[PDB]
Amino acid sequence: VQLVQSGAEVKKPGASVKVSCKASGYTFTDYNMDWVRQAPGQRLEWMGDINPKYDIIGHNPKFMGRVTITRDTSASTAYMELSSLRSEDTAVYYCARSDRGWYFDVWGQGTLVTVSS
Amino acid sequence: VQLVQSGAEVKKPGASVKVSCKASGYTFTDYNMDWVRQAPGQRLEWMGDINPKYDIIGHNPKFMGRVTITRDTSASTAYMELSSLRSEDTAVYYCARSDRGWYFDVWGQGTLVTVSSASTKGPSVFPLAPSSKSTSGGTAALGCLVKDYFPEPVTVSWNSGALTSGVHTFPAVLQSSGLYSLSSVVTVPSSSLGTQTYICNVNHKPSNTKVDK
Amino acid sequence: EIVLTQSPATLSLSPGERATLSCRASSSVNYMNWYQQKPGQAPRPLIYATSNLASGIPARFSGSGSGTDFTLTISSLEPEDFAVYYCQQWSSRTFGGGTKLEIKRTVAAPSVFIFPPSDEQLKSGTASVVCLLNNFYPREAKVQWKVDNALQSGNSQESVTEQDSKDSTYSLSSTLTLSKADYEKHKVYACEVTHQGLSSPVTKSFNRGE
Amino acid sequence: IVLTQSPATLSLSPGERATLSCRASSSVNYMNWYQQKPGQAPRPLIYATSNLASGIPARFSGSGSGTDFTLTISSLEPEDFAVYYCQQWSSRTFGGGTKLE
Amino acid sequence: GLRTIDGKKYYFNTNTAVAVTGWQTINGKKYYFNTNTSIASTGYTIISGKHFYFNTDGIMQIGVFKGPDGFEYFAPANTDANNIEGQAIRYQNRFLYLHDNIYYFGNNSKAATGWVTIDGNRYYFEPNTAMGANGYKTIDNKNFYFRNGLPQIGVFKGSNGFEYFAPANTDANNIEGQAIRYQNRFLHLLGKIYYFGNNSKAVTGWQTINGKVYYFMPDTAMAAAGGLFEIDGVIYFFGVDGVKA
Repeated sequence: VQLVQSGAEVKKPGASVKVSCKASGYTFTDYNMDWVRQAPGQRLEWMGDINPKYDIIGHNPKFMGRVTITRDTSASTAYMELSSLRSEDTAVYYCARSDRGWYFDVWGQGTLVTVSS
Repeated sequence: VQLVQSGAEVKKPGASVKVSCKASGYTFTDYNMDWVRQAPGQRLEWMGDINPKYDIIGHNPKFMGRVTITRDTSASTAYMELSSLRSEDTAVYYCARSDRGWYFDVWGQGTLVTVSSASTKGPSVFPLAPSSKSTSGGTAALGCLVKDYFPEPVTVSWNSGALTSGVHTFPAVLQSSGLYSLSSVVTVPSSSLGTQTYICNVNHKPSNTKVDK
Repeated sequence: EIVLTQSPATLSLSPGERATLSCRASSSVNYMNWYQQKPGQAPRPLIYATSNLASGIPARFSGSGSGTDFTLTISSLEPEDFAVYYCQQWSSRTFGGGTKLEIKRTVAAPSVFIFPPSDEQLKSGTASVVCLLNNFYPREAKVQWKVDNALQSGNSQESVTEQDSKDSTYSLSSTLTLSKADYEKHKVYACEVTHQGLSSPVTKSFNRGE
Repeated sequence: IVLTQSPATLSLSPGERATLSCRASSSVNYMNWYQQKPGQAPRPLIYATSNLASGIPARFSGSGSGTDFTLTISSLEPEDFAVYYCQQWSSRTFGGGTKLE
Repeated sequence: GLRTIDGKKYYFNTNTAVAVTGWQTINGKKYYFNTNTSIASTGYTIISGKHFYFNTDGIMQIGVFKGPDGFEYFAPANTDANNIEGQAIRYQNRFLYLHDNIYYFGNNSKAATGWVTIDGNRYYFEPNTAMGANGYKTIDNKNFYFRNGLPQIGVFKGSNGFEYFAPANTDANNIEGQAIRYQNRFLHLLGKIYYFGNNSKAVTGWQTINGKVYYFMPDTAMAAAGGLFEIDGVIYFFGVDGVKA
């Protein structure tokens, strides 16, 4: 079992980056996704988690207008987007599972997303 | 006193179906209406019943999520509505009446519901070549192959209705392709070409195709 | 809970003889209803409660039972009575699996016939080979397809006629289906038939063509 | 709902006791903990509270009730030096964590 | 004509001939008067082995009513074994829709008591009336919102406000449709947006969240978004995510 993410993307402020998480080794519809931001030398802060019932839920009010999460069951993949990007959101975004609603079974490799001009 | 149901409706998985039952010859409010299906050759399965007087319905837990039975007293008709059809719903649905809550007194003739991704298609009819009355046995046999049609049913006769002796029309078998196929055969003596030319009559009503081979 | 079970799956007797159908329940039930069905016809009510019969049911049929076990019986069979017989418990409206009552007759060996594919079918990319067993009894039979003596157990479908009204025999059709691809490169097509009435297996052949 | 922790940075040597806690400013039912070595993603340790999975030694003894929640490591090891974050599952909020040198 | 004497119905007929007994049809409705006491039967009453129910006024009524062995189904006159109006009947492993309420009967013809699993799904029949629960209930300090006996999923109004009844395995292996702990984070469900405070209740009315203004329906807690809205006499335009302009 493993969650594989997309490569490292770096773009200018005011753009959009779509990070994907490819599930492996388990049925993708028996668990919920999740997303967390860790800025350099900063705490962990949560973003959102998709559900197999296509409810894209849990936007952090700080990210409510910026984020867009989606699901592709036919490819057993997950996704996450971020609009109106600024130079403050430079961080590493991780996926995560949810074991019976507990603690995130497995984490992704963590995608490098930095923003500068 | 008879019950008369709808005709054979044919749907694709995920759709629904409406089956009716025309009660005649008695007071429609007196008795109850039971709905009973029968998958091909499988044991009879009870689905639900309805009380015309009080609008009382009871299901079978198997169909809790999808079946709904309704009532139209003036029309003396009973209805059942299967929704979200699975490919395993192909069956003959019957309509029966309860006598004081003992048995089923009157039965409908049954309504065929076919569930399949396949699309309606008529058969191709191929000849079966005969030539073997070599020495010990005089009887020879020929037939026609009715292949790759959908849905059931097909009827077959020989020589436009003349022949009945020795005719065997086999039950249709369901192919892995979702299409049906059957063969029809007939046994006949020494007759060859130039004598008693045999004709195979295939009719597939839902396709509105007639083929004589 | 309540599961009804038909004790003899098939029962092979002759007309004029007494017949017994049993329907054993998983638990204690008060009443048991017996039905009947011909091929291509809706089930006709035979018995209700346990003993009481319906209209249009001769005095041949009797019905009796208690608790777990119930027995439908026919005093003297007549050619019309041969059909499937289901039982039923009303309170749960569960049905039995049916007992097929067939006409018992003497063993009858099959007549075996082989049919090559048709011309218009070949040019369309498919080839169907048919093997037919005519007027045999009992129903049990094994048909073994061989292609150049190679037996395939996977590529075929079979169908069997109902018991004949005049001589009480069955007929069977076996069809081997393969694309035109994987056909022309083989020569001899053979159908091996095994049956109680055959001293040894009977094989019918077909040639490379022509 | 914000939760806080007692030690932010900590420098110890292998084979010493380690105790670090996370206190919530509200009554809370469960708490999780996550380890993260530099360069690689976080690692789950404790779930609910007195539970563990994903291959952790038996020396990890998570405990806590109400506001104050504590983690225990009976014996430190050289390859176990990493950052320890604590998380609330319902509010879905993390904390500063604790570093090992 | 019947007249109540000390809380007991006696049918005196007309001529001041003092009493009668047995089954009686008084204005379409059917009574039974005790043979020895000439009193209108009330409640669960056994008559010659067959079971009946009568409301407080001695009027026979059909339905699923509680007997000493559990809720039984007193049924029409031709359902099971030539029964009679208001007689309890055998009803095994079958659903019963009655007055747009659901009942399910087990192996011995009794209605379900509380939680019961039927062929894969988890139904909850109200223990008080035996009918499949409807609406917001609380079992064992666990909240649910039932429709026809099955817990539903979504943001629904509860005793202490709007609760988010989440699917199973969403919060502490919660049961399907059980209310969960959802604190300080938004919720998108079926195209409608919600926001839940520290008490896991979807806010209503005008709420400012993160330096931005929102308005949530008082009746469904759904965020107003997508176009214009007349929230009581004044016209406002909400964005797609619920941000007013």
